[PDB]
Amino acid sequence: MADKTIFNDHLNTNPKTNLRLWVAFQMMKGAGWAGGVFFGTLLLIGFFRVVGRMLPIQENQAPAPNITGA
Repeated sequence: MADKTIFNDHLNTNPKTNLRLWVAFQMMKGAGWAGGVFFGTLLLIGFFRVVGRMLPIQENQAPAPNITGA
């Protein structure tokens, strides 16, 4: 059912702007939440752990002696 913030596209009520503007509402915001929180973290750890897993090993000749802590 439509009624809240109802718009008008062509000649019908607004079945597109309704869901489409709602899907975009979280797609744009909701996408910046987990994207940066979840991915921003995964890339922060997965990237920090991989760099400290195949570089300080030879470059530092040490296995776990060196970690992220950044």
